[PDB]
Amino acid sequence: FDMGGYFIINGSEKVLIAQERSAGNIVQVFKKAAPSPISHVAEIRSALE
Amino acid sequence: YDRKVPSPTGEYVKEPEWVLETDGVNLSEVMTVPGIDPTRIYTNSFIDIMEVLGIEAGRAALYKEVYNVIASDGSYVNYRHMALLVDVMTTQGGLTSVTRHGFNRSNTGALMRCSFEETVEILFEAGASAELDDCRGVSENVILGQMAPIGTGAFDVMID
Amino acid sequence: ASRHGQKGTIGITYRREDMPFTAEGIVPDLIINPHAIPSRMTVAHLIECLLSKVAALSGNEGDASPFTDITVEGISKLLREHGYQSRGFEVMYNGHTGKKLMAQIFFGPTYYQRLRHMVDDKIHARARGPMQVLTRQPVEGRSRDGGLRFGEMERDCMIAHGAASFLKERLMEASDAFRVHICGICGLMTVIAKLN
Amino acid sequence: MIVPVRCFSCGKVVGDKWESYLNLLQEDELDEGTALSRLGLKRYCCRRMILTHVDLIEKFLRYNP
Amino acid sequence: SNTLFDDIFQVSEVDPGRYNKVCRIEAASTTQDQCKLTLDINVELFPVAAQDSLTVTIASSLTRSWRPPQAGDRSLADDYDYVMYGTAYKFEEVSKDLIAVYYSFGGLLMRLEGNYRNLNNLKQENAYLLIRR
Amino acid sequence: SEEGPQVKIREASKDNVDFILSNVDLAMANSLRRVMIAEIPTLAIDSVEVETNTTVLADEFIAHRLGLIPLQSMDIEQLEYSRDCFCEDHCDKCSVVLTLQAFGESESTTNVYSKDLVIVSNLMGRNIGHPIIQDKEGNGVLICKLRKGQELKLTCVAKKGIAKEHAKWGPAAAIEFEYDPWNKLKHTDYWYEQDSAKEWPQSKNCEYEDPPNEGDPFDYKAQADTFYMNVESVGSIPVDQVVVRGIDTLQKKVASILLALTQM
Amino acid sequence: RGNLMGKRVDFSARTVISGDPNLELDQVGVPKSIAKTLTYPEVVTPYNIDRLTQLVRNGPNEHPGAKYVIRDSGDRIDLRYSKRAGDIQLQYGWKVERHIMDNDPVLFNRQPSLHKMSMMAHRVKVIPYSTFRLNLSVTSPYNADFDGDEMNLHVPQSEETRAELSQLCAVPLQIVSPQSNKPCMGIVQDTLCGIRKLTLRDTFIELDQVLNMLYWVPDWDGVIPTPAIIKPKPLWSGKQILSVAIPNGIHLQRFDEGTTLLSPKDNGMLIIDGQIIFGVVEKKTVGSSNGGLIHVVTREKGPQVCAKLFGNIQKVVNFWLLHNGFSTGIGDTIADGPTMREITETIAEAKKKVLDVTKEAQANLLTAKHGMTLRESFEDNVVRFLNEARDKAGRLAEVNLKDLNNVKQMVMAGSKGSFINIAQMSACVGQQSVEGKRIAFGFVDRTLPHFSKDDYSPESKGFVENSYLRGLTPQEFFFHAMGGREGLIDTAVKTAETGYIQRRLVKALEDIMVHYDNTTRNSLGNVIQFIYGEDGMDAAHIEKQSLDTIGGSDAAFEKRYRVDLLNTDHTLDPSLLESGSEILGDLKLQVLLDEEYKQLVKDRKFLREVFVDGEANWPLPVNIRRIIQNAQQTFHIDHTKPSDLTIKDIVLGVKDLQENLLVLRGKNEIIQNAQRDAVTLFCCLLRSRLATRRVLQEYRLTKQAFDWVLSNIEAQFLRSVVHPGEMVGVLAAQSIGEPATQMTLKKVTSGVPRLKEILNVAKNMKTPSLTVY
Amino acid sequence: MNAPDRFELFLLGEGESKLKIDPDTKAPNAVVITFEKEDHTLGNLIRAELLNDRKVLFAAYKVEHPFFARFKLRIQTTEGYDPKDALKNACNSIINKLGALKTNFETEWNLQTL
Amino acid sequence: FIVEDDGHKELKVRKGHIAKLMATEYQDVEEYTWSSLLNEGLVEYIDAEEEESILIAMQPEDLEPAELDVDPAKRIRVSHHATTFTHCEIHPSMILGVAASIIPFPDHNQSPRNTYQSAMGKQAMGVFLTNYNVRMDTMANILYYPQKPLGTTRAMEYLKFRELPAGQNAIVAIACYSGY
Amino acid sequence: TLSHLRRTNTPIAKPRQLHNTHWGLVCPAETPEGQACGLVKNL
RNA sequence: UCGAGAGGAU
Ligand SMILES: [Mg+2]
Ligand SMILES: [Zn+2]
Ligand SMILES: [Zn+2]
Ligand SMILES: [Zn+2]
Repeated sequence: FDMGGYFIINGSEKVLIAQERSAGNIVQVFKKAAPSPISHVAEIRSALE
Repeated sequence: YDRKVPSPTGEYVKEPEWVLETDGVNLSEVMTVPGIDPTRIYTNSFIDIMEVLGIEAGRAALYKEVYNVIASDGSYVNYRHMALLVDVMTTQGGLTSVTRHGFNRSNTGALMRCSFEETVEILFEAGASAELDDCRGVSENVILGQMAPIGTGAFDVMID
Repeated sequence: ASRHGQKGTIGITYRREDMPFTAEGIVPDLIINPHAIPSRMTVAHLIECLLSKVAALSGNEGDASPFTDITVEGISKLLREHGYQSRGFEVMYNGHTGKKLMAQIFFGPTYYQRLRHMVDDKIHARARGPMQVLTRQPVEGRSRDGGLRFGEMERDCMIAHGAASFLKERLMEASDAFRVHICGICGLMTVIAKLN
Repeated sequence: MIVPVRCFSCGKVVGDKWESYLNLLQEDELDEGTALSRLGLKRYCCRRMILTHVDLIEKFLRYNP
Repeated sequence: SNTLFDDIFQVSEVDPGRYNKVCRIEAASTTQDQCKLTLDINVELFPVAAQDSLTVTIASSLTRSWRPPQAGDRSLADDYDYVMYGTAYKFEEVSKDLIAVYYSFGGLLMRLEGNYRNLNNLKQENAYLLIRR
Repeated sequence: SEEGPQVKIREASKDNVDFILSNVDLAMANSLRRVMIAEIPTLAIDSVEVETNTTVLADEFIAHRLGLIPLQSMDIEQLEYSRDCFCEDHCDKCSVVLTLQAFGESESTTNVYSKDLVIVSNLMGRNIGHPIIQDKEGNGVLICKLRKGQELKLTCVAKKGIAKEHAKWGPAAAIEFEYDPWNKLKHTDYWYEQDSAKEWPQSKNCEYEDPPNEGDPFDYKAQADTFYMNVESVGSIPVDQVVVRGIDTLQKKVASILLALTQM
Repeated sequence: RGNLMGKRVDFSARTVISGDPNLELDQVGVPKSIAKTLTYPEVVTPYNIDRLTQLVRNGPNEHPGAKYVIRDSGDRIDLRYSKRAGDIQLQYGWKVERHIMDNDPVLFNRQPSLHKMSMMAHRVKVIPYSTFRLNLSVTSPYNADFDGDEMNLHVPQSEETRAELSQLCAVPLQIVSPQSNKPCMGIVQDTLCGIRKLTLRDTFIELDQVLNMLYWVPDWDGVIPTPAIIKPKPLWSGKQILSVAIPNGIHLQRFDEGTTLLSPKDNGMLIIDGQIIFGVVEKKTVGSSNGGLIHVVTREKGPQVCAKLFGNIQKVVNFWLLHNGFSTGIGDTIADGPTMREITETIAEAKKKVLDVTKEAQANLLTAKHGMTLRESFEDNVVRFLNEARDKAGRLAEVNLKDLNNVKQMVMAGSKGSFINIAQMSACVGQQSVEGKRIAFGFVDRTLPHFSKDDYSPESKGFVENSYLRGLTPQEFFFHAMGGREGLIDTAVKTAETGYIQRRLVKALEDIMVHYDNTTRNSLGNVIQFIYGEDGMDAAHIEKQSLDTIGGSDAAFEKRYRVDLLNTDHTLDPSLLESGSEILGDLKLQVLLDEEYKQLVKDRKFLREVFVDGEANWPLPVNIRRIIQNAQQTFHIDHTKPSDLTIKDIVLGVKDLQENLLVLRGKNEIIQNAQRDAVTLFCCLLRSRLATRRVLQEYRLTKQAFDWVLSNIEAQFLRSVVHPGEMVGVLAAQSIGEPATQMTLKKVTSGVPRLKEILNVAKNMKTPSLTVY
Repeated sequence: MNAPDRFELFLLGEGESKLKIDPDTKAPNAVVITFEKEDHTLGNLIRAELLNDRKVLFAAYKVEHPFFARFKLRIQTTEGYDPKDALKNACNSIINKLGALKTNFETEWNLQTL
Repeated sequence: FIVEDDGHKELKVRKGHIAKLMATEYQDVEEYTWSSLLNEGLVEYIDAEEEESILIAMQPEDLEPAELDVDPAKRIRVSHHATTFTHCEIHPSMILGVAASIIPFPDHNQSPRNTYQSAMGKQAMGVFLTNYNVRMDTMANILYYPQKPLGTTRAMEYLKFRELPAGQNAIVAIACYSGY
Repeated sequence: TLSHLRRTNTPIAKPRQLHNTHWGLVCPAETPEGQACGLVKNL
């Protein structure tokens, strides 16, 4: 009934936890605040796959 | 707004009155307008009332806005508790805030002041400005581990 | 606790005689209180007690799957086939007296979970125990025979009471009263400690 | 993990009916409701001892030490 | 230390006020037209149908513990099938030459309205009520 | 026949006894089932010394199981409490030693039934210490299971005790108890949605009482004198002597009050 | 703030809590191992040496015993292992650290410590088991539950320290709270559920149960009360037996919805001299409320009688409820077959009222309301339309809940229940809300991928038609889960902000205490208030009572107060006063009544200037209403005999009394003016009730009784005065931080966001407005 | 851990008596009997049988704490009637019913055939 | 699931494919597994971005055409008012976690209560593994006599909760009794 | 043990609230309380 | 001793 999916370091079984992040390489439009010199931004997070 | 108001017979009866409600605030140009009562107009911005109608008009405007917070949740607190808090903010002449760059910039000792926030930075300036502490504060005697002037400690006890 | 956020510690252990009984001699393993039902709105707890009760008598499994077309009225048709009240009530008798209880009792099996919080694993008491090295204060945690914090959040409460001598006791005689000597000219503890 | 000797709620000895109960379903091709009624278990306090029991001892035997 | 009030009443209305073993009774004095009463009764012991006629009495006796009857030697002062013990909480006047007396027989409430009980029904704690068939 | 409570047995067996307890007070019926369940003395295992345990189960798991095994307790009055007797730890006048040995010498799964319990101490000629077998196959109670290569060696000491101290000394399982199945006494207020009569099942004991007439008023000042009971027994004591020793244990419990009143 | 303002301390303890009905209020359950661990240094005297020598001989391993013994040298003696642990001669002056024993003063804590009433003293009652036991009624000043909560305990080590717990920090003293000027402890959940079922008029008890109920009251006199019914079966009402708990000298009057003096609904409460006259006991009578039983008894008889009263109500009603029994089934949620028909009809007719509005909006026939957009008017309408379906269908169910319904009975007694929970469990749970609006279009133009795009219907926006009984659909399950996440966020967000708010308030006002001149000050000496609370009275001994000078017609005010000796028609009738006929005319006495009447007229103008709304019900330090009822019963006054008071006795007597009510005691006029300014509203109450017409006609007092009322009012006043030394700002902080902690749930900033704006004075506010008259 | 040894429900401890009798204060003929190591099994049968005796004014028991096994009994009798004698006849009135029950059941059981 | 035209909009998976799926479950000869469902084009892998453009069905009976008396006790399910389907949900209970699928009747509950249990079902006691006797780990608590619950989720079988439970079917009477 | 291996973390404009997009992939109910509610989710 | 995670409480 053990399911696996864990490493065994120093006898203490460890689980790599999932890590949420925004997707890279997408164009997103972000309305800036009213006390701001710039009004709109188009952000693209650029990193190689 | 419904409102009870005295009848000529003397018993209170409800006289309905039309009351405008706005989205913005400028007292200096709104109360000086024909067709309104400039003696009873109200904002929920006590900071505007303090600079326009005098400080002591802001004190009652401060307390009423605290009351509407409590009574919206249905609760009830006695008058003296909030009115103590309002008077402490109001006594200094402006609107002393209950925050780290508010009341805590007073002359109320140093060990009392160092116990709230910006702890080490206050002792630095007191080491420069050579402050002397009265040690009548509660937190001065708590830090020094003495019987503070707290009820029981307000008076000395001696024999006949 | 149960499977519906219904927690609760054990208030008392009663024996079988002191426990109320029904006309079949059945006795509740566990007694909860009806006021924890309407505040948190755990109706599934109430249907689980019903669906388990029909499952025990019929010998068939209980389908508690979400988004089923199983109804309370459909379950309560089955429990009336097995000679009980449709909504789970049972005439129960007091154990101390034997008089029939004036309110008929909601009775049935319900899956309960024994959580990992045990009292003797949390029992902690201390007087004049170990001291921390740096601050001469009591050490942390019950695992080291430590002392409870008389925090500043609690110091305000004793201030409001006006108990001043208790405040000096809780901060000196307990936890790190220390004597030191200072000079009358320079107000600092520079002076060589000379006692005997 | 193994058959309780007595029912928790009433104390009837249910620790003997286990070997019979399993063979009632298999050798007689019965259902569980008629199996518990045959074994003298009639109160539902008794019935949830045998019906809800997961005999985990059979998995414990397979460990050779 | 004797009988204070006696009359004969015909019940007008019996009202179970969301209750199972208590009804709100409504009656007026026969042979009179300026006296009526409203009383709470236990219907479980004494069933009071509507338009029945019931002799009603109020005493002052017949402090210390209530011992059980223990025998027939302790002789009851009731040739009735129903009795109660209560307390007068207020007396009000409907008008001049008129009066109304309020009793609470352990939550069971009675209202007695009339004129001529002026020689009795004082403010003291002790009060009874006797009701015949 | 004797003046007082009257009993009419409707049904009886080795394990179940169904009777009507006519013309008794309420507190006598309730103090009966309270003293039936708990205060009857009965023998079961109270000490276990384990020699070898190669089983998967922990010893105190098995030590808990051995306590609940029903042992014969007919001539239990001839046995004495260990706290009463003068022996060092235990003796034959107070305690009954048991012995269990089992080894897995079979490729198949080897069970450890209760009938494999064997007795070491001297019985002194009484019906004491024999584990009850009601199994149709005769194998008593499944204590543990063994694979090949596993053994279990322990010594059980059966002492005399009262079910208040621990439920292992339980003579009876569950006692049926009903009075006034029509609720002519109005001792409870029925919960209902539309109709109290159609939402609640009639008891079987409803047949043995007069059905009330709703035109008749409430029969007040009647009290509960007739009771309906059914006693199961585990098997350590026969059913007839569960209630009789229950009556005697209660009557002896009343008697110790009398002797205490005289001594003062 | 982690090692000096608060430090870890020895002589402390910690475990779980559990509730014990057969414990007293101020008693605390302490396990033996805790008492075996905790000590108290006790010096040997001639009085205690016979006990202490036995305690040392008893030993530390089993209690009552001692763990250490201290000689005059100061070298400690370990009793756990020493030769002379059984051979001790206790010379005088030696210190023996004994165990904690029964009836010792110790602190009782609960974190978070939001209250002065969250750290109260307790009497030790050593119990065998491992949990701290505490009374039912002490939950609310700690916010205690028994779902695995834990509580601390501290032990004093000196006699002054022991005195401060018993005489300042005790449970009975903190029953009435300066916060909310009301009691904080009341009857909870089982007594409260039982005391209504006990007090029903159908509820009658036989003799056998009654005698057990009588002996359950500890301080009982031994007198069986004469039964309510005696002829067919001697039967007692629940009101009969419950009234034995209430002490003699207690009067209580309360009126609500259908309250005549016959009370056909059994509502309201009338209590006279420790007997209840009619009513149903419930939360408004016995809960920790303003003007309740706990408020009366703590004022009238003292704290210790009311603390003993807390157990005595519990021990009776729990005994009744134990033998009566109570449960909750799922049939307590089932409504009628026909009721479910009209409820889903009520949903349907409101479902079509959205479709008619939506089709009206789709053809641009919508009229834009002023100030708001065309879309916002559509959202405001449909949310309001569907809540009216949810509120009506729930109120359709509460109509159908029968009197035996156990969910209804908790709502009826106020133990644990509400209407909305009935609406969600039986009728319709309603519509879920995220960020103040309906379920947003997280997916493009739809809420879930199972709907077509641009669906502004109720189903595709968050409305949950089915109830918790009927069962939520898959789409409804997610939206209900979606709104629930905001609540668990909102519950977790506010408590960190509230805990910051309370700490900011305490450290702002920590130096605030009443000094020895009733002037609120700080360490520097800067005066904040000249009279604390602007009248100089502790908030504890303060009750709400109406000043009926304010209300009523001038003519109706006249008839109740105008006495014209010169007139024959408006004069004290000689039935009222022995001197009634000799007083008529008498020009020297009508000038006193006219002086009285001119001040009561001036008083009515004064309060009407301040109390513009006209609500006279305002809290004032002395309950005169309860004082007059005492004089009506202590002196057995009839309403027929004339008074012994001439008019000169009343009018000169009241005017002399106001000089004797004291707040400040200075010998200069500006203090005496402040003293006159301090009591001014109370005298306006005092003269209104001690008026010459009202004294002689409305409650016909005598000269002997009248002089006692003047002695009562003066003494109760001087009791109800702030004690110099009370740190009031720390109390003022916690009295607002704790109700802030219970703040949780037509767009304005309200509650904790608004409170965060007020304290941390906001340059830009999120919703400013002008209220224009 | 902290729980007492389970035989204290029915074994008298060190220096404990079974019945301790004390007269009631502010009551003419009343007494308080502290039954030790007993519970509702015994006390209700005493109290319900005292109520059958027509010379008893008051008879009731209470358990001060479900932790411990003890109960207090209070009896009130007519003048010249020690309630101990009212207690003694009541307990003796119980056993006559119990002994009659024992022989009535044994008679009816041996009549039955299984 | 995958829906296309036929003769109308209907699911691709039929009862013939279902019987061969349960034929594989009997054998525990041309085995049929989940990959065979995926490679026969009857099931698609749809993520959050791609499900923006699809119309899913809650139940496979929404596809059946419509044309009265009904049981009043059941839930009120709205007629879907949609026709152009592309997919269908496998089962709506498959939105739940491993811990939330333990809970009986979560659709008949308040959603904070479903969350509150899911945090402390992890701290219930039971048998975590059959080799508790073999393993020597830092801390372990095992229930004596664990019982499978009388009320089981349909998704309990794939979580093996019946095969490795964590509690006992206690006989629970809700009762105001002695106030403890 | 089964519910640890499907646990997520979000190291930190309304993230903690349940999104419509979470349908089918993340459990709506299973999450901790207090410290990081909605940041730590289960699949 | 410092830093990290995990729950328990409101
Ligand atoms: Mg809690
Ligand atoms: Zn120096
Ligand atoms: Zn059973
Ligand atoms: Zn022996």
